[PDB]
Amino acid sequence: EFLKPRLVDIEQVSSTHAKVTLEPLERGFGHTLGNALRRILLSSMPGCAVTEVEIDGVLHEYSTKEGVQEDILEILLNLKGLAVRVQGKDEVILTLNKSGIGPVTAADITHDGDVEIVKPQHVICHLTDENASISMRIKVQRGRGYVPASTRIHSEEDERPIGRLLVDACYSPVERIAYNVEAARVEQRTDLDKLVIEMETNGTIDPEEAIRRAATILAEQLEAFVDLR
Amino acid sequence: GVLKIVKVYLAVKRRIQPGDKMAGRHGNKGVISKINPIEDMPYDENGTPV
Repeated sequence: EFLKPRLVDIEQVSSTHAKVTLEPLERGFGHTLGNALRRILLSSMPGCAVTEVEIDGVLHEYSTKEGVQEDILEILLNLKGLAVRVQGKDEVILTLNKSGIGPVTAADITHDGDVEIVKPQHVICHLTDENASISMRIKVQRGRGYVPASTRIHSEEDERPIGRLLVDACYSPVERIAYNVEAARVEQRTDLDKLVIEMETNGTIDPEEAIRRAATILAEQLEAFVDLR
Repeated sequence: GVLKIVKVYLAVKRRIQPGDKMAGRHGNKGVISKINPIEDMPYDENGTPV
């Protein structure tokens, strides 16, 4: 009696912008599903983000690094917005070492097979002295939402004072979601429509996987109502 | 009677929370009622919230 929706087009216009078409949907289900999926996407899409940083020769973020154009606070802020895709692990430790004149970008982190840098042109900082050598350890975890550094605390609440440069984690890989319900020229019915979800993300998530995860979350939540006791 | 003076500087982050006074440049001061989740926020036709 109802025509179930199905993925009919996943257009990847760019690495961070994708159009996904669902067809067909009956009248009213288009807006319902669009709003439900948009909210689940914006709310509960997991991802990976920079959590802890430990630069050598640095005690706290309220200090200056030698021969570096930007403050350590600015460096941590730039590392907050680093788009990293991690496969197979929920806790990875990257190492970035650099020296000499030049912009230290995202392409200079020591390469590992389980980690991918979506945007190698992301400028982390700059070096302005030939002898200036920078070396940092970046801990990346897989999480969901936004966990500010002030709330999360160490397991035993006692960690290296010199390190523990805690960066606020914005785990959400998606930044903008629109959805449109448009008339489809179906030769069988005339009340059918199509749901175009236009997604703009950080490039770290596969749009089809994200939509399937959102649908799984929605179904698991509705299972409590369906299985009622 | 003063032998040694040790001055210690403490730096603390202060993040916006319900209650902080925020204003424009026109006297339109107000108080943060709550932090509304991004999906609950109104969005325009392009999906860009406010």
